[PDB]
Amino acid sequence: SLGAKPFGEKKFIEIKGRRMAYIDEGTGDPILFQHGNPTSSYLWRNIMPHCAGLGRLIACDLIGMGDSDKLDPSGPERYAYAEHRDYLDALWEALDLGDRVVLVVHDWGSVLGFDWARRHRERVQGIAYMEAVTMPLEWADFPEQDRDLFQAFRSQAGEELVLQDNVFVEQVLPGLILRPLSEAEMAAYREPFLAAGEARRPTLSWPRQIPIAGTPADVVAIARDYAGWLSESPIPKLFINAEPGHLTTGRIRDFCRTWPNQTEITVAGAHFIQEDSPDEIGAAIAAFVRRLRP
Ligand SMILES: [Ca+2]
Ligand SMILES: [Cl-]
Ligand SMILES: [Cl-]
Repeated sequence: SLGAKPFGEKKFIEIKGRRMAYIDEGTGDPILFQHGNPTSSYLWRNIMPHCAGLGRLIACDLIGMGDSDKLDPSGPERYAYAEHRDYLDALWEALDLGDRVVLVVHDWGSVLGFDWARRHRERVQGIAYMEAVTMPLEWADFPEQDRDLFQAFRSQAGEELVLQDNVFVEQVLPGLILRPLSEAEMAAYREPFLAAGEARRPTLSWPRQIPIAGTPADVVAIARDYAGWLSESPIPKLFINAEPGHLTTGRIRDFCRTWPNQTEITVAGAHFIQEDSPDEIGAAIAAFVRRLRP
């Protein structure tokens, strides 16, 4: 169902001298849920219950996000993709995931998850993805009404928009969910980001890292790498398409629809589709996992 209550209890682990927070419930092979910007493990709260008893249910808060520690000192050079990956790689190593992981990814969680999967192909049993970065982007893939705002994040105006005014959390997030959020739901999303300034840096560093029109060159290459790999990998896949959807439409959806061994369903939603169709998403992922783990 819908609901504002989180799934399980937050656990904490020391990684590269910082505390990272994660949910880890049940036993068996992991079903690993990865949020992106500006969200947290909370994004998956009404989806994870659908996988009850199908394995070990895990949702990690990225560094600087959810209940995970802020980097100190933070600044414009902090929270780049490479830095997030170092912390997540280390957390995933520490969680002892074994070699039959099912990944469930969204947004920046898809860039991180697709990259990890390419680098650890032998350990990946299945990949479920939605509203994901399926390949390097051009401004033309970028939803038309988002172009000016994201270009602004990727300019000097970004600090005032995000660090001062919390635009990603307060405007982009509800703007890309079709149903109205409750007070409690917004409270959960704004909590990691209540303080103006560097506390909000991850939500600004992320839009600056999106691989668009060749920049930044390092994230473009990582995305180019996994796009080529996924288009050839026989690993089973579940593509959860959205209507109207947002990011994974047009060219980049045309692209991910060429991926082998893929089941697709369509659900209602824009970008943060977890808030619009949690039960349909959860049911689809559960069915996917059941078939992978008969
Ligand atoms: Ca809305
Ligand atoms: Cl095993
Ligand atoms: Cl972003």
